[PDB]
Amino acid sequence: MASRILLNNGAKMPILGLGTWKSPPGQVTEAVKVAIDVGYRHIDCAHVYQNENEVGVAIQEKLREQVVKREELFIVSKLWCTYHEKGLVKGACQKTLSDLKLDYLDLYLIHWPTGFKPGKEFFPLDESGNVVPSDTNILDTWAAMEELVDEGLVKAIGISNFNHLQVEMILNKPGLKYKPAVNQIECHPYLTQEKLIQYCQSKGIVVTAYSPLGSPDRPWAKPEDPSLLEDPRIKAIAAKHNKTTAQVLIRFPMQRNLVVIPKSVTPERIAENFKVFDFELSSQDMTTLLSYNRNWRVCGALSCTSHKDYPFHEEF
Ligand SMILES: NC(=O)c1ccc[n+]([C@@H]2O[C@H](COP(=O)([O-])OP(=O)(O)OC[C@H]3O[C@@H](n4cnc5c(N)ncnc54)[C@H](OP(=O)(O)O)[C@@H]3O)[C@@H](O)[C@H]2O)c1
Ligand SMILES: O=C(O)COc1cc(F)ccc1C(=O)NCc1cccc([N+](=O)[O-])c1
Repeated sequence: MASRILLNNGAKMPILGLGTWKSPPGQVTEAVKVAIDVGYRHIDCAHVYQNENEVGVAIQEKLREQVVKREELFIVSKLWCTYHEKGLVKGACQKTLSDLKLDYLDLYLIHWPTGFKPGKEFFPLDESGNVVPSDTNILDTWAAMEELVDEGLVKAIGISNFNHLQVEMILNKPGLKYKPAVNQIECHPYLTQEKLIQYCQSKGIVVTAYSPLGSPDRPWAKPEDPSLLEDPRIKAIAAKHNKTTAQVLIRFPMQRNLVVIPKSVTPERIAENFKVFDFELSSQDMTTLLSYNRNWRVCGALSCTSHKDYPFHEEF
């Protein structure tokens, strides 16, 4: 299968990237170095993950070693919720660029549609635990993102965790200058996202699937929770193909024309997870995996469920 997908900005994006949320700062430099050594050319980052400096050490070392040229890498980061303000977006992007050791990002995403009060705290709370919103709307934040393209800081801009009405708001923005290139959303066999994926793809927006293994290391996991990697039905499909369960879970979104960003800090798994370009799931396999949908969403925040732009009240 082709390794890159053409974006609506004219650039090509590798369909497999390395995730970095929860990758400890003392392990992520080696993880990214290993990833680049074994073929990864796309790294998914974010300021809120608090490890961009260490990711950047790895990127810079592989560039210095001439393992890879900058033009061959596709580095993604995301604008955190406390920076949705016109006057804060550029500095937030610049801090990410500084930490990553880069002079541009290939893609910069609005991390969540919800803006929060600026300040040191990533989740500013009122005394009852509700997040404190910003009044800056998604359209003004989008205009600020467009300026980053025009200033050369980023090659492409996009969105993440936007529901279809929020995507539509951007697409209908008066004076829209650059369409979102990507919507990065949670997607795996227990949350298959058909409706939102078809909407985005019909608009030429590429979808990136996050938490493709179900984020079993998410901090709020419970022992009784569903487990994709341990689902016997998925293990059976993997065994039939002589592949691991993780490899099936990564190949699945690829065959839906999605980009996918599995996270690992384990060198053997980083290498294994990349070995997904030499087998094909049948259309029966694909439809069978889709059938496991249970609308089981692992990534959200209770503190945000009354924010006016909370994305998950809408069906999709
Ligand atoms: N835009 C957003 O709002 C958003 C939200 C969530 C995630 N994301 C992005 O998407 C990335 C991936 O999602 P995620 O981190 O939530 O979870 P994930 O990639 O679904 O799962 C990561 C977990 O799977 C384990 N794992 C990886 N490969 C494995 C294999 N071959 N066999 C067994 N276990 C394996 C990892 O263990 P080890 O690391 O210990 O090997 C880790 O515990 C994130 O890191 C982040 O970059 C974005
Ligand atoms: O947001 C991600 O990429 C993954 O999850 C997190 C990563 C972090 F480093 C810190 C926090 C989260 C997290 O709680 N993310 C969830 C989240 C964030 C913002 C808004 C909402 N919302 O429902 O509107 C949900």
